[PDB]
Amino acid sequence: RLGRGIGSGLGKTGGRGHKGQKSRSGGGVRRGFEGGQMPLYRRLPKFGFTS
RNA sequence: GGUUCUCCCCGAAAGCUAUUUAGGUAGCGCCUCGUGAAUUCAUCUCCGGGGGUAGAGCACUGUUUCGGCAAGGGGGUCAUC
Ligand SMILES: [Mg+2]
Ligand SMILES: [Mg+2]
Ligand SMILES: [Mg+2]
Ligand SMILES: [Mg+2]
Ligand SMILES: [Mg+2]
Ligand SMILES: [Mg+2]
Repeated sequence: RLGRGIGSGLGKTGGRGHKGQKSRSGGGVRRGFEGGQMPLYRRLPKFGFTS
């Protein structure tokens, strides 16, 4: 139970650190986000087909 | 901007790379927990190594002063077929 006092060890930040995306309500990047670059599953080419 | 009870153990980073990126983020580095593994790792002594820095030097690349020797160049006087 985060954010329930000093003694709990997870107070005043809820384990989210300081003012990042993870600290915002509903914040955080989508799956595969590489900081702005096209992710590895897009740098590499498609191959094959499903039989 | 704010995030509410307690105790115990360990304990960071503000770096690299990349980004319509530079008060954001991802991977790695660093932290924690768990599971494995070797006289694995660290320090010292001895031994075996590649350096080319500090310093020094002026053969080389350049730079710099003085002296000697001295072509050559410039100026003047004659002559300038
Ligand atoms: Mg804490
Ligand atoms: Mg805050
Ligand atoms: Mg954060
Ligand atoms: Mg401690
Ligand atoms: Mg910003
Ligand atoms: Mg030196």
